[PDB]
Formats: sequence, structure tokens, C-alpha cells
Amino acid sequence: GPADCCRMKECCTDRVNECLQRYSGREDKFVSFCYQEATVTCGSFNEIVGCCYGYQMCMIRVVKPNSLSGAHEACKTVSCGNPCA
Amino acid sequence: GPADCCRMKECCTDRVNECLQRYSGREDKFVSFCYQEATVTCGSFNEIVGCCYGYQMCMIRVVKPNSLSGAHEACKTVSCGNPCA
Amino acid sequence: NSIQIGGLFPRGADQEYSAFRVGMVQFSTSEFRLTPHIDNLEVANSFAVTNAFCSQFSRGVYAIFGFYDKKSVNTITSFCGTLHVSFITPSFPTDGTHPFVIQMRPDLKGALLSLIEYYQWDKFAYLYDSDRGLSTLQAVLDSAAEKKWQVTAINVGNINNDKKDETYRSLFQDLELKGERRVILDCERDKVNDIVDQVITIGKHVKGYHYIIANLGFTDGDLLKIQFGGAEVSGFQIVDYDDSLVSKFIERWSTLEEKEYPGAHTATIKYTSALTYDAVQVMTEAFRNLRKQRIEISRRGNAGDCLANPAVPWGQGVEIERALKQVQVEGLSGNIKFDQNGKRINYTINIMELKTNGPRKIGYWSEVDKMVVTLTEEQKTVVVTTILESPYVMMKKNHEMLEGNERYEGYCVDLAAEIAKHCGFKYKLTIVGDGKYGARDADTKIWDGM
Amino acid sequence: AFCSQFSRGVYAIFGFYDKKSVNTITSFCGTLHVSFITPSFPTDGTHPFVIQMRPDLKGALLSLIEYYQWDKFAYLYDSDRGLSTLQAVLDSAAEKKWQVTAINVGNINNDKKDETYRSLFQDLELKGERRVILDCERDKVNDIVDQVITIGKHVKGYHYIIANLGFTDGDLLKIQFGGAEVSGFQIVDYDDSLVSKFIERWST
Amino acid sequence: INVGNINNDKKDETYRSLFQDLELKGERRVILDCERDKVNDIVDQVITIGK
Amino acid sequence: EMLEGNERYEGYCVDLAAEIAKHCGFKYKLTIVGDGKYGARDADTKIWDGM
Ligand SMILES: *[C@@H]1O[C@H](CO)[C@@H](O)[C@H](O)[C@H]1NC(C)=O
Repeated sequence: GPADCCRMKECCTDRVNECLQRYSGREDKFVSFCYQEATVTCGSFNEIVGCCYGYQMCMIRVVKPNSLSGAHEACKTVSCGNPCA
Repeated sequence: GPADCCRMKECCTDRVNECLQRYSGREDKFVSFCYQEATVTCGSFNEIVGCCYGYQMCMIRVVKPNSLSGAHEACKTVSCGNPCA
Repeated sequence: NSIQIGGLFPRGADQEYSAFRVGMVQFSTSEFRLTPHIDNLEVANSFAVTNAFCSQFSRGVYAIFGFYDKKSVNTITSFCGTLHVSFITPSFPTDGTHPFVIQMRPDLKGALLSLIEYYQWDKFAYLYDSDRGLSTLQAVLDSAAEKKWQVTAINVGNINNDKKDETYRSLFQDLELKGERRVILDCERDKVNDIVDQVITIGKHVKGYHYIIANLGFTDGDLLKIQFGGAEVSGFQIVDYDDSLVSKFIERWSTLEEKEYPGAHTATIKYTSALTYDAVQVMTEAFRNLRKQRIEISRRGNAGDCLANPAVPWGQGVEIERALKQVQVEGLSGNIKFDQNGKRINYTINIMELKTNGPRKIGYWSEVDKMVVTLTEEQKTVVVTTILESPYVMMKKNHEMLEGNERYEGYCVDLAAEIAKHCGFKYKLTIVGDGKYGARDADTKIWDGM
Repeated sequence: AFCSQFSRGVYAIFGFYDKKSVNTITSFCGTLHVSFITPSFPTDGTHPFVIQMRPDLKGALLSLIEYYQWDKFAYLYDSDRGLSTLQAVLDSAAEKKWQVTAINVGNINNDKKDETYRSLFQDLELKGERRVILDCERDKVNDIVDQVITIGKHVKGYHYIIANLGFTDGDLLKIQFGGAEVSGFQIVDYDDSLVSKFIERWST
Repeated sequence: INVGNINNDKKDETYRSLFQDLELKGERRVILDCERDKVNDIVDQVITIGK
Repeated sequence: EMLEGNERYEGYCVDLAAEIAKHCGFKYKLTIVGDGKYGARDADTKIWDGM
């Protein structure tokens, strides 16, 4: 049962987004929580790094309250970086 | 610049295929060579593993002489597995 | 029962008219006799074609046999379509639905594509010119997109013969670049021969290359040039000389005097001329079937001016057309029958491969069955590369007095002797040039060493 | 019609031709030394006694492809203006590293064509190809456009290149808001004073 | 959102602004409660903006 | 006795098998050879016995 980092990435972004959608206006606060849930749901090659690290950083630095949709839409294509470190 | 496992995969399959195209009819012999060249051009997180390992395996066992196109088309969606070890 | 039929022979076409005359003699009957009016013209010239067509028309011919070019073919189709005059041609089949045209030449598309599928070609190069039209090109492109083929389409017709030397060298250079070996030539026989000569000149006829000549004249041209080159060549043959009909016809053809019938003294015959002969057969049998069905197509008065506006066609023409299309006969091209549109049906294209001893038929192609296959068909000194390492390979003290494998001593030397001894070959010990074991250069990406 | 004009003793002829009829025109005008001027597509070769008003589009298109840096795309053509452009871009694809998918949309009959386009763009979905070049007359262009909008491929991520001099001659309002990039060629600049004045007189 | 108070003569960009504001929230799932005419209008506008 | 399939066996060759199968991307079912021999050629019948 291979994880396939690309599929892992698409899953990661998708789960993060779908999670952040539940929190309206608090979106910028819960980024890390939803990233935790996403890393849990999609699995990870390195439990510390998570499914996609670059997307998480991108979201944390970009996402502002109520700005969710556009921010995510901008951040979902970003490079995830090194999945093992 | 930044590393992306997904970009690495999509690049990997293409470079492998494009490499095997020059070797038409001897294609089943050169899978590993072209995989080396592709791993070099697209980069890899672990020099041993390569850009996409599962695709390489799938190609190695599936690819028959002149059957390349169908083989690659079948193998390019395959899970790369863990690009750590 | 004099039947007036016009005909158009391109200047320089001899064996075609020769086989036409032979056809006139052989298929002649006491019942009726065809009275041909031959007109020589420039086939590529539309004006000339128009003039000749209207000339034959005003002469009141019941049918016309001729040739056309990519330029002139629309003139023929349109005029024959308007004036309801039947036209029979050996020239390339029209792509579309064209009435009042009887195309003797079979469709080569199926045979070619089935051949590609037979050889399992994933990627190849396609060399074409615009003469017979781009119909085949369109076909192989659409089938390439459907079957996921990567095809290199290159037009060799637009290159001027005066300046074409380095153009072809550059062509096959660009073609060698990608390592693409498989090559298909769809061209006129002249252009074919030119490209061939350029290939032997550039030494691309060596082993590893596969050429596919698309035409019905595969054995009509000289195959002796690339025969010994060592490259595989395949093609299509519309005339089987193993058949009794073709064999006897060939005996009579070869006994003919060259002075009376130009270029008619030969072992073989060009497929176009053969198609002409078969066309004569088709016309004779058609009018015979018209007389047996008791239908009189005889003209009451002269046709008048073809360009007279508005044009009025004669009624009989349709009957003559149907008469021609309903014909089914046996000839040099194999079984001859036509559909409603006038294209060939149920033909047989022999699939042939050029071998060392000569050409041979490897199979046949049918419109239905597609490809069907016919009958299924010293020691070199081994170079041993090694590097100097102790005590694996070392130079003897006296080595200057010795030569070859006696120069070296070591573990690997003895092991080499043993391997060669059990595997039974002669071996030559050599030291690697760069003096490395093996490696991949990060820059050139080239493997160096043994 | 040509011989009709000829016997009337005309000094020149202005007209149009088709892939079928163009050889008739060239041969007759070349033979009878009558000048022919046409807006229709330029003949490929050296034809005397023909003045072709339409400019050559090949160079502009190829330069545009090199400008957008397209490595792989799909090329949609018809047999109406001829395959000259197709042959050209195929030769330049052979010279470059281009991967080109050539598909003939001209042999498809308009009465029965619904699923023909669905299958076409299905095959286009096979390779995932988002770059497409349309070489066609404005009618086929418009039809193909409607078919694109119907299946919703006119959204962002797609890039269409229309090859003709009529880029603003067809209706672009349909795909204008879709969010897909569209590029094309214009032989008439309405910003010019001459053209502006002509349009002012034209609209009245 | 009330789509009934929009006059047909000036209504082009009103729908673009509507669905832009709807893109703000990322809202995909949408329920149309309308007369068949307004339904057709909104649908066509949806096809135009490729939603 | 409480387990089934590949969970029944443990050992070096077992782990190695898991690794090889994991690398080659196939599902594997561990089975013990019938005759309980490694391999041999009978000099008379010329039949191979064992794995
Ligand atoms: C000839 O080909 C047609 C299809 O074009 C097929 O229906 C027919 O059966 C064939 N006839 C023979 C004798 O093979």
C-alpha cells in the first residue's frame, strides 16, 4: 500500500481546506489544527513534516479572516518541499 | 529553488518515457538507464530510490519491446511509494 | 458497333499506351470494337485538361479513359459530374464521393495502416509530397492520434531539386538526432529513387533502419540498390506474377517487339499500365453487358459545346455509368469490382519484403480480413577490457619481448583465460583508454571507464 | 463563368476560389494572360497573373507559438483552405521539439455532429491537453467555440489560439468571461484614422 | 440573495458581481428558488462565467 | 494457531519477503513446500523436487 506523495499532497490540501471551511472568520487561527487533522487523514512520510509542509506555511502566512477561499486557492499549487525532512 | 515531490513525479515519468523513445525496440533493456537519467534531470530526495520508484518497477516488469507507449500510459499513474528509503 | 471512346495520355507515358493497345487487341471482339481517340497533353495543366475533355466531348465519345494530377483532378471530377460522361483512371483514388468517375487504383490506406500495426511501430517518420494528395497523410495523422502514435510528418515535395543537396543531409541529420529509425516513404517513384540514392549516399541504408514504400509499384522500381545495404524494406504489390493469367500475359508481353510497342519488352510491367489493361477489360465487359441487357446507348446527334450555358447532359450517360460500375472481372490487379461511388472493392494487396536473395511476398491485405500472413520462414575474437591493478593485472618484467595477452599477468588474467576456456572463444586483452573503472559524469552524463 | 467573362472581353477579374477550383483559376488566368485579384487564401507556389490580397499567416502563427513557448498542443483544422498551414507547422514541429496532435474537423457533417465534438474533446482529455490551436473558417470556429463552452472547457487553465485574420470578426463575447486565455490575429486595426472614418461612413 | 429585484434591461454585470461575491465565500452548492424565466437567466449566466 | 496467512510465519526470510514484495509492488501469499525439500535432481527420473 504505497502513499504516492502527489496523491498525498492533493489529499492534504483538500482536507486542510475542507477543515478550515468549518471555521468561519477564525480561519487564520485554526490553520495548524486543520493541518494536523489533514496530516492524520492523509498520512505522512515524516510525522513532523506532515503531508505538505510548504502548503501549510503558505496558508499560515497568507490566510486572513474570511479570506479563506482565495488564500487556499493560491496556496494549493505550492511546492511541499522535502517530505522526509 | 524549492523541491516538490509531485512535480518530481510528473517530471520523472516524462523524462523516463522521452528517454526510452530513442531506444525504441530495445526498450525493455534500457528502462533502468533512462530511469537514471530521469532521476538525474528531475532530481531525487534519496539518490538510491530515484524520482519515482514504483513507476520504474512497473515499467521494468511490464515494458516489452515496441509495447512502450501502452506500457508507459499504464504505468505513469502508478504510486511512487515512499521517496525516503 | 463502333464505340467511340476518348483517351488522354500524358506525354512520356509509353508502356501505359502500349498495354492499352495490347488490351485493345486482346479484348477485341467481333460483336463490337472500341474506336479510341488518343489525345496527349500536360496532365498537370488544368487548361490543357479542360480543352482535351471538351474536345473529346464534342467528338461525342461514350466514355473517357485518362489520368489526372492533384491540380487537374477537380476539373475532371466536376466536368464528368456535370456532363454525365464516364471517366476511367489508373491515377490516384479521389477522397470523397465523386460520381461518373471509375477509379481503377485500389485504396492503399488500409494496407499501410495494417502494415504499421503489423510491425508494431509506435513512432516513425513519414515522408510525403503533394502529388496524389494529402488524403493518406490525414489518415495516418488521425490514426496516429487515435492509436497514440508519435509521427514526424515532413514534406519533401516543396524542396527544390536545384538546391537540394544539403537539405536532405540536414533532414536525415534531424531524423538521426532523435534516434528514430523507422521510416515510411509515400512518394512518386522518381522522388522515391532520389531519396533512396540520398540515403545510400549518407549511409542511412545500413542495419537498424526500416523503410516502408507505400505504392503498388514496389517491384516495378529498382530494388537492387538498397538490396545489399542491410536495411529492411517493405512494400505493396498489386500484380502477382505467380498467377497463370499474369504469367501468360507476361509471356505474350515479353514476346512483343519493342519498335511497335514502346517499352513493352520486359519481364515485368508498371502497375499503372496493368491497371490500364484491366481498365480496357472493364470497358469492353461493360458495353458487352449493355448489349446483353438490350439497351441502346447510341447517340442521336452531336453533343455540342461543353461550355454551352446552361449545360445539358445526355440521358444515356447514367446508363453507361451504371454499366461500368456493375462490372466484375478477373485481371492483373486481381478481382475487379466497384461500389456505387466507383472505388475499388474486394481487392488484394500483396504484402512484400525485400530480402538478401530478393523480394518475396510475406502476406496479403484484404479490405475485410486486413493483414493475413503467408508461409512463415563465424566466431569473432572477444574484446576483453581491463585495468591495471595489483595483483589483478600487471605488466611482466620481460613484457617488451612479448605481444598480446602474453604481456599481462595477474588474477584477472588467469580468470579471463578460464572464462574463455569454458565459454570457448578467442580473447584479446586490452587496457581501457581513460583508465577508470566506471562512472557517470555529472556534466556530460556520459559513462566513462570499462 | 471565367470563359463567360473572357468572351465579354474584360481587362481584369476580381473573385474567390476554393481548394477544388483554385487550380482552374490559376491555370486559366496564367494561360489567357488575364489578371485575377482575390481575397481568398494565397496559393502555395509561384502563380503568375494572380494578385493575392490575403497576407501569409504562417509566420505570425509560428512566431506566436514560439512566443507562448508551447511544447505540446492540439491542432484543429479543416480541408477548406488547404493543409498548407498544417504541413508548415508539422515541419516546424519536426524541426523543434514540438509534440502536435493533428485532428481534422472538416470532414464532420454539421447535421449529425453533436457527439463528434464530445468524442473529439474526449480524445483531447486523454492527453490532458489544455493548449489548442484552431485553424478554421469563422463558422467552424464559432461552432467549435459553442461546443467548448457547453462542455465547460472554456474555464481557466485552457489556452486557445485562433488562426485567421478575423479574430474580432466572430463573436468573442461567449468565451470572453469564461476565464480562458484566447489569442488571435487582426488584419484590420480600427484604431487607425482611415479605418475609423471608413467605419463611421459604414455604420450609417 | 434576492434576484427578483434586478431589472432585465440593466442586468448583465449584476450577476457577475453576484457570483463574484459568491466566489468570495467559495460557495459551490447553490439553491435556485425562482420562476422558470429567472431560472434560465441565472443558468445562462452561470454557463457564461464557467461556474 | 490463532492467526492466519502470512501472520502465521516469522523470521529473516519472512521479513525479507515482505521487503521484496513491498518493493516490487505485489501481494504475496506465504506457503510451505510440499515435499519439504530445498531442491534436487533425481539422477534416474530426472525430476526436480523441492522449491
Ligand atoms: C468485399 O468487401 C465488403 C466490404 O466493403 C464486404 O462486405 C464483402 O463481404 C467483401 N466481399 C468479399 C467477396 O470478400
